[PDB]
Amino acid sequence: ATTVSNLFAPAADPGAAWYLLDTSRSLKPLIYQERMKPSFTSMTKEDDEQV
Amino acid sequence: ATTVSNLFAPAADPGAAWYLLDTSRSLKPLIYQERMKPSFTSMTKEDDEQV
Repeated sequence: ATTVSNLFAPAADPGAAWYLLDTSRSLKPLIYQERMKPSFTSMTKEDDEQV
Repeated sequence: ATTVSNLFAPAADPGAAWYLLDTSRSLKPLIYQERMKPSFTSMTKEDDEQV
């Protein structure tokens, strides 16, 4: 950092290394639980609401 | 009745008649619940609480 009125921050990163500069790690991927059941609480058993 | 000593209540029973003291009465056996399915409301909305 130098001068006054600090500017936005670019970044220089290598890509050759198989272990990249950052990493997003997850236990599970996307998972969905659409409750399209007649006994679901909010679709017929609490309201007319599908979730 | 004892003026001073009141330690406990040792109980004596004949337990030999047609009936016994403190007879137990049951309507139906014990039931057990596992609200673990994704369709359960709380385990999808109550910070993923299953009971």
